[PDB]
This record gives sequence, C-alpha cells and structure tokens, in this order.
Amino acid sequence: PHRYRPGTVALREIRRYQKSTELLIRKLPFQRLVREIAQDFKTDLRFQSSAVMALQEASEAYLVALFEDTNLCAIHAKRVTIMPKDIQLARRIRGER
Amino acid sequence: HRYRPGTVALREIRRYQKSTELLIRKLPFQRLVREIAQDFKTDLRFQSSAVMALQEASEAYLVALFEDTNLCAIHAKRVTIMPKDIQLARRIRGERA
Amino acid sequence: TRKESYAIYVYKVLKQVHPDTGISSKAMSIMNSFVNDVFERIAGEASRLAHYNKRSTITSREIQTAVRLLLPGELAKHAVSEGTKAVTKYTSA
Amino acid sequence: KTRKESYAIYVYKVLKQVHPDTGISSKAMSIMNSFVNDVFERIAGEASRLAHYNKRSTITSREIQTAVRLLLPGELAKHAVSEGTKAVTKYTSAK
Amino acid sequence: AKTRSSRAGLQFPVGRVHRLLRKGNYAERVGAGAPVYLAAVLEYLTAEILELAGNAARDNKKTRIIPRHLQLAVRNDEELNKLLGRVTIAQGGVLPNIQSVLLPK
Amino acid sequence: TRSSRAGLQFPVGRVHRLLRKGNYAERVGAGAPVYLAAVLEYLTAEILELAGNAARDNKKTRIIPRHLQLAVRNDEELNKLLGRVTIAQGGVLPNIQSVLLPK
Amino acid sequence: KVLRDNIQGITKPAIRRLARRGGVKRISGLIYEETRGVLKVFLENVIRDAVTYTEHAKRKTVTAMDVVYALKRQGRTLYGFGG
Amino acid sequence: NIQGITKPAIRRLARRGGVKRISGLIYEETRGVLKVFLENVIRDAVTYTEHAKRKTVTAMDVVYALKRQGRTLYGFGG
DNA sequence: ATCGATGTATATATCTGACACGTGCCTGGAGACTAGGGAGTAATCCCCTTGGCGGTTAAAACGCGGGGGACAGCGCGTACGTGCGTTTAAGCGGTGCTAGAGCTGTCTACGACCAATTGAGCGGCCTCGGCACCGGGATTCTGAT
DNA sequence: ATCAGAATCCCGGTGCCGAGGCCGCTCAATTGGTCGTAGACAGCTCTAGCACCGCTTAAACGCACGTACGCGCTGTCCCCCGCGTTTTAACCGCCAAGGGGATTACTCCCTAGTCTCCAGGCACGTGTCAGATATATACATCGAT
Ligand SMILES: [Cl-]
Ligand SMILES: [Cl-]
Ligand SMILES: [Mn+2]
Ligand SMILES: [Mn+2]
Ligand SMILES: [Mn+2]
Ligand SMILES: [Mn+2]
Ligand SMILES: [Mn+2]
Ligand SMILES: [Mn+2]
Repeated sequence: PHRYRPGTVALREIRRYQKSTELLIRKLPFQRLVREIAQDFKTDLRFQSSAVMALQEASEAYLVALFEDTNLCAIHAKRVTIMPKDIQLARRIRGER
Repeated sequence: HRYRPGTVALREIRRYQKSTELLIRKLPFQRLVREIAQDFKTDLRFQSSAVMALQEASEAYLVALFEDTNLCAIHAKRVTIMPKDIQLARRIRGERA
Repeated sequence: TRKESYAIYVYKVLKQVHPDTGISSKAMSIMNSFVNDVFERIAGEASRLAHYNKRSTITSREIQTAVRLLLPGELAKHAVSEGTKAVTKYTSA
Repeated sequence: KTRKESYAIYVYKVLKQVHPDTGISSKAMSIMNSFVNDVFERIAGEASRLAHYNKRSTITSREIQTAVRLLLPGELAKHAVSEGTKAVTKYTSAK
Repeated sequence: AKTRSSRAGLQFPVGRVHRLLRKGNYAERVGAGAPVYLAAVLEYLTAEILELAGNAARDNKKTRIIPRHLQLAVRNDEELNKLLGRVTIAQGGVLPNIQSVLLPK
Repeated sequence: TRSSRAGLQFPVGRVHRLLRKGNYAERVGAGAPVYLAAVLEYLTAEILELAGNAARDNKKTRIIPRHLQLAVRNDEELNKLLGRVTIAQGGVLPNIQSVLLPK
Repeated sequence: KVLRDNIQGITKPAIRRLARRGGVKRISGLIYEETRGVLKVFLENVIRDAVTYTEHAKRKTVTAMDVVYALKRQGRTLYGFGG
Repeated sequence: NIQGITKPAIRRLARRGGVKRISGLIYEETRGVLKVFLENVIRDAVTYTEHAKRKTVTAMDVVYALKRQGRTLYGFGG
C-alpha cells in the first residue's frame, strides 16, 4: 500500500486550516464547558446562543494566536516541536498569569 | 589576583537590583531626547521633570526588556543574550511586527 | 423596535467604491463594530484632551489631534486632510 | 502662587492609622498621589461604561461597586467592597 | 440641502455623530465642526477598508464581502493591521504563513 | 463633613466634585463618592501597610519609592493591579536566574 | 443536571486543528493538557467578567453583549457580535 | 549623539535586568530599540504640547503619552 | 575542605537639607431649600432558551509500527569578562538673562435648551441569484520499486 | 531514473435562503430664536529654563590576555506521526414548555441647581532630625593551593 512520510500531512493540514475560517473546536463540547465554568461562578445562568458563539470565537482566535507565538518559541530553541515550556515562555512574555 | 570570568557579573547583578539609581547618565540622555524631539517640532523647551519622567520610563522599560530577553537566551540553552532574543521578546510582546 | 446601525452609510460608501459588490450579514455586522470602535477611540481621546487642558468642549481641533494620536501615519494624514476638508466645506454651505 | 490640590494629607492620616510611628518622603508622596488618581479614573471610567451599557444616567454606589469587582483581584476586591458597603451604611446612619 | 451631511458633502450622518457625542459624556459641550470632522474620518476609514476588502473579495472570485475578506484586507495592510492590532474579527481566520524551518529541503 | 459621617479619612466632598466635573455621567448618586472614597482609602491603606512593613524590614522610619515597589511587586494581588505601572525610583526585586549561579 | 470534567470535551484533534491554523507542525504530547489548562484560565476570565455585567444588569441570561464587553475590558476586542 | 548611550550604561541596565553575559551586537540593538521607544513616546508627548499651544513640553504631556502607550508612570503628577 | 584575600557589610561619629509641623487666609465644601425627571416597580406579551428524542455519520478513540527529532556528548575557535593604566566629558556649584507660561478682566461668538415640523431611516414583507452542496473528472507529486 | 494512487484542484449542475429592494410608517433631526457663559484675546507678571563658564574626579575608554561559551557535528534513543479499525457522541431538524427579557405604564424620590455662610486644605513659614556620608572594623566570601 501507501504511506505519507512524517510531517507531510501536518504541512497539508496547516494549509487546510489556514485557508478556512470555520471553528475548530466542536460546538457542543464547547458549550458544556462554558456552562460548567459559569455555573461555578453563579448558578442558574442562561446563555444567548450567540453569546456562547462569541466566547468561542474569542477563545480560538486566542489559542491560534497562542500557538503562533508558542511555535516561534520552539523555533527559537532550534526545535520544531512545540512543548509546554514553549507555551510557558510565551505567556510569561505576553505578561499573562 | 584574578576573578573567574562571570563572577563580578553575578556581583554587579546583586548590586544594581539592590539600588534604585538611574544608570544612563543624565546629559547624554538629555541630549538624545532633545535631538529626537527637534525632529518632530522646532524651538522647544523641556521641563527638567519632563526629562526625568522620560528617563525613568525608558530605563524601567529596557530593564523589563532585558529580563524578558534574558529568558529567551535561557530558553535556547544559552547564557549570553543576543539581538535575536530581543527580537523574539518584542515580537511576542507585540511591540515589533 | 428600532436598532440603529451604520448599515446604510456603509452600503452607500461600498457602492461608491466597488459598485457591483455586496456585503454579507456578518461582514456588515463586523463593519458596524469597526465604526463604533474607532468612534469611541477617537471620542474618548478627544475627551481626555479637553480635560487635560481644563476645557469644557470638544471641537474639531480636539477631534483632529485625537486623530493624530490614535492613527498610524498615512492613515492619520489622509484622515486629517479628509476631515478638515469637510469642516471647511460645511462652514461655507 | 497657584493652589494645586492633592491627596497628600489624607494619605498621611491613613499612614498614621496603619503605621503610627512612621513617615514618608516627597518622592514617594507623589507616587501615592499618582496611585490614587490612577485608581480613581479606572473605577470611575468602568462605572461610566456600566451606566451607558445599561441605558441609564446615574453613577451610584452600585455602579461604583461592580466597577471595583471588575477592576480588582479576587481578594483585594473582596475587602474593598466590604469597606465600601460599610462606609456607605455608616454614612447613611448620620444625616 | 437640509442634511448637514450634504453641507459637509458626506455620506455619514453628521446628525447621528452629533447626538452620540452628546449622549456620551465626553464633555459638557460639543463644537459644531467636531461631528463633521469625526463623521468624515469615520467615512475615510470605512472607505479605506471596503476598498481592500472588495479587492480581497475579487481575487477570491466573489460578489459579496464576507469577513475573511475583511480579515485578509486588515492584516495585509501594515497600517490598518496596527490600528486593529488588538481586534478579533469573527470568522476572520488567519493569514497563510508557514515558517521556513518547517518546510522540506 | 462627610468623611466623619462615614468614618473615612478621605475627602468625601472632593470625590463628589471630581465625579461630576470629570464627565463620567449626567448625574451622580450620594452613596458613590462615599463608596469610592472608601475604596480609595482601603487601598491606600493596604499599600501604606506593606510599604511601611518594608521600611521597617529595610530599617528606615521613612518610606521612599523603593519601599512602595518592594511592597507592590512582592504582593501577588497588588502587583497584578499595578501590572502596567512603572513606579519612579523603584528599582527591581532581586532575582538571579538559577543557571546563571556558579556551580 | 450535574456537570463534571467538561474540559476533556476539548479533544486532542481539535487542540491540534487550532495549532495548525497556528502554523505548528510538530506537537509534543504534554501540550494537550497545558492547552486545556490555558483555555480554562482564559474562559474563567471572560466569564467572570461577562457574568459580572450580567449580575449588574440584574439578569439570569448572559447576552452576546456581556461577553463582548468583557473581551474589550481585557483588551481582546471582538467584532462580529454587536458593540 | 545616540551612540552617546554608552556601552557601560547599557551593561548596567542589563545587570539590573538580571542579564549575565552580553554579545557585542546587543549594544547597537539596544539603541535602535531605545530610539523607537522615545520617538513614539515623544511623538505622542509633543502632540499634547502642540495642542496645548506651548513651546515647552511638560511632564504631564510625557505622563499622558506613557498612559496612551500603556506604560503608565507614577510620581510626576499623576 | 583550608588557605589567605578580597571586596562587602555593620558601625558609630558628625553634618545638613527636606521634613514635618504651625500661621492664617481663602475658596471649595456644606447646609437650606426648590424642581422634576430618571428609574423604580408592578403589570403584560411574546421571544428564544432549554429540554428531550432518534436518524445519521463524521469525528473521536485506540493501537501499531518506525522515521526522523529531541537531546546528550563533544570538540574547536573566539567572542566576551576581567583588569590594569590612558582619555574624556559628566557633574557641581555660580551667576546671568529672558522667553514663555501663568494669571486677570472683558465681550461676544457659539452652543444648550427649547417647540413645532417632517422625510431619513427603520422594520416588515417579498423574491431570485449568489453561492453552498453533490458528485464527477483531470492535474500533481509523493513515495514505492 | 519510471509508476501508481491520493489528495487537491477544479467542473458542471443543482437546490436553497439570504441580501437587497420596495413600501409604508414614525421618531430623531431640522429649523429658528433666546439666552448665557466659555473661550479668545489682549494686557501684565515673574518663574522656570536655558547658557555659558571651569575643578576636581568619576566614569568612559582602550587594549591585553586567556577562558568558557557558542556553535556545528555526531550518534542514540525514543516519541509522536500516520493509518486502519473500533467506538462514541456531534450534528441535524423534530417538537414541546415556560422563564425571562423587553416593552409598557404611573408616582415620587434623589439629585442638579441656586444661594449664603463657614472651615478644611493650601502656600509658606522655620528649626530639627532622619538619614546621606564615611572611615575603620567585622565578616563572609572567592580562588589558589
Ligand atoms: Cl467645532
Ligand atoms: Cl448613590
Ligand atoms: Mn460545578
Ligand atoms: Mn570542597
Ligand atoms: Mn423611564
Ligand atoms: Mn516674553
Ligand atoms: Mn530517483
Ligand atoms: Mn414569567
């Protein structure tokens, strides 16, 4: 049969997801998560369906921006593979806590 | 005799983090400020507090910057800071492009 | 009820600039935000300027210098000319 | 010789309230004043948007309150609100 | 003409920009040229962007500007991009850019 | 006054003036200059607290900017708050990265 | 009905797909959990704030606008949803 | 003039920065960096002066500039 | 570890400028008191949010095998730190001179406030043409032989 | 080198629903005239800032010399990618129910606004000590041995 070499499908997928704009996290899991976190702040909250959608839009943008700057951190340490420690450096530098 | 390369380095770090005094001497700085401003508008005067404010703002900034720079050096298993760290530091801060 | 919007003006200007081109519900919406963002951004920074200069009123001088702080060069420059043009024009008519 | 205001004297009175046998420098005093104005704007400004967002024309202690809850870290806010709700009721005692 | 917009020779509603500036607590009072100026600056920018979005639309073969088109527009323009350096456009996606060291040799 | 009537040290009058003239809203409640003056008073105390502490710790009867910075940067909650403020003449906390230390 | 463990709804493929739009080619295994941790600190901020606005507007329903205001607060301004 | 930002001075800042070892090209890089910083801060600053119709840039223009730029500074009349 | 050896901390004597505290004028706050409109509250409808179920399947999970990257070891060449003596301009203390900013009093140009008047702009309704979806076919290139 | 298949790129047809248009209704802007105060301008004031000068003194500099770090190479070990089959629950579009937002409607309370009277807060005054300055001693190192 046939087998694409390692890193070949990665590069493909990058190009895929960089052409499109549709959300990457699944819609339903996402909602469940947001309801949880919010419940544990105040019980008995409802959401405008578009308000979930807002948080998701905002969440993905952030993580995609994140991966961006993480990825630069890997490439800084002459690596090609992203690692928690990379993420960590990006957040220290962004001045996140 | 002779101190092992990098041991007064450690001693100076200790010294400067203990002190709050400004590190660029006032007048070269002062002349740098006047130069840069003349480019924006002619025949100008600066309050002596205006220059101090600038100086405090600039130094604190650069120190902050060296901190974050130095972390990228370390991220690259290095110990010497290099222009390429600064570039990554500022890139991730979102200062530079 | 009435939800006011820059949807007509944004259309107008689009039709002025790309005469055979439509805009989607979302895109419009986006546009609509952009106008509001820059509005506050300018408006607010002008508001600081009045305040800083013990002053009770926001005049196009304020709105102008607000613009010079907020916008990057080529954008700011054009925008300024663009704006002070409409003042002039508005005075005369 | 213009009469420019500050919070200097109240800072002191509060300094005495916490550290009776302790003093301050001019250079730190401005910092304490800068600090106060900065905090004032941020709370006031948050309060301002709050009103607007809610199609309402008044900045009350309630606005000022939630503003604080958006501007302050979990614990620091907690106390603030406390001290805030306290000073209010205590003031509405007297008249 | 009646419309203050027309006196100003503008598309943006100068009356609306005047109402908002007042019901907005930016100052006690508002000049009469400040709305005009602002309404015009707002116009410049929506134009400056719609110009680039429509071009963005054209290349992607399209009659209708959708957010990807605004996004492409914004992050390709050094200057617009900086003005909106802290802004998520819903459905914007990201610019196609793949780092060198990840490419096969 | 009202500082008295609210047990506050901070000028409850001043604050009401500033809220009104500083263009935050059309109208301004009576509780708010009181609520806020208190929160300002609370927080100025928390800082004066740990800075003073710091001046004791650092063996001085008078607080200079450093003692503020030390108080602030060492406090997890206060340092956040002033996460974007450079304090004039503050210096930095002493921190010397591990792998830089001698072996 | 009770809600538990939902962060694990952020499956590994997804956390992957995002990284690809992000221009990452090689993902270390210990990334997935960190990303979940991070997304959590993230939502715990936008919703601590969204919700405050909801509490302030005396509501039992969180609106697209409370979200959008929260984001703006934390310098993550979002276009597309009102504001 | 810019090059008046002495190597030793830059060395000191990096020391307060926590930095132990310094490459040679840093010094110049520091400089462009510092220049960019002042320019932006002074561009904003001056704009305030030009708008205050003054021939003398104040501290408050500076202070206002730093706020604009998210680099708030305390102790020059906040 | 143990050497003598730096350079650093701690000390206790004296010196000096900013602190802190008091003098008293004044301008912002406060008490009195009228006026009304913002917003509280209670009543009423009507969206959209939650919930709940199965038909459908695209996405997720899980294991398996090995390719190629993380990283550990090293080995060379040099780009920095240390540190003497060798060159500059930073700083301090002193006086001199004025541009410019600060304050003051006057007049009118301009902007809020108000009322009566009406099409700009909105929602509500309607239609079809841009485009999203399905399915077939040719173009590319990657990896196996 | 040559060959296959896998994925993507692109093709036409296709069916659907959103943007764009038309129509009519109403609310926010226009118009016009008053009245009052902000701001502008001119006239004087003194404060802050700029300038130049020269003394000792630290800081900048420049080179010297060697060391340890950066960087490039290599090799090993292993983890993370790809794929295929099993598994799980997302998504879709089905309806059913009522909580809650949003629109409405009335009374009155709280605050803005005016005035007149009163000390809290400010500039400015001095005398005083907390603390910058240090010189000799106490310690807590670092590197050589
Ligand atoms: Cl105007
Ligand atoms: Cl109130
Ligand atoms: Mn829970
Ligand atoms: Mn030993
Ligand atoms: Mn009402
Ligand atoms: Mn003059
Ligand atoms: Mn071949
Ligand atoms: Mn109900």
